[PDB]
Amino acid sequence: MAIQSKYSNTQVESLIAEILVVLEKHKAPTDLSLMALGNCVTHLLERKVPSESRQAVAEQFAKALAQSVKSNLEHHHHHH
Amino acid sequence: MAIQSKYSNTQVESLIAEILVVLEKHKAPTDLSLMALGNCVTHLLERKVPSESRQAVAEQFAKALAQSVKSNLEHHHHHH
Repeated sequence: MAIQSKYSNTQVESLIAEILVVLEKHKAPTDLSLMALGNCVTHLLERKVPSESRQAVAEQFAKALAQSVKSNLEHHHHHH
Repeated sequence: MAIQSKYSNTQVESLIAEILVVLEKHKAPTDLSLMALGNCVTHLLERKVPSESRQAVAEQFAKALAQSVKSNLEHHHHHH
């Protein structure tokens, strides 16, 4: 399809790569990185997102993350 | 004297702050910031966390994230 984006996938990916550079800048361990990133996610909720939407975004964010992991699982892409 | 610091307060603070500064510098819209954050958290899993554990870590993250939000919402504990 045709999706014109102000924030192109190149922009997004480079933004992600840049915050990864921040993590690697101090090469924080996964445990500590998950802590920092996790609080940064909630940070955006408590900052930009009003409480009623704060719930909705949290749930969809969870489904997004969970199904991203459930995507690389694949396992025959059926059940059997 | 019986105290154990899991991490350095100023360390964690500066870590979170640095990533926030990245979002600040580029001035990322809510959609872009959440998208970048989500993929970043997942990309950490794609590195040092096998899918076997990744499923549980994702759930652990979902637990922590949602409970952090609800910790602000639920201060009206009297329906009985």
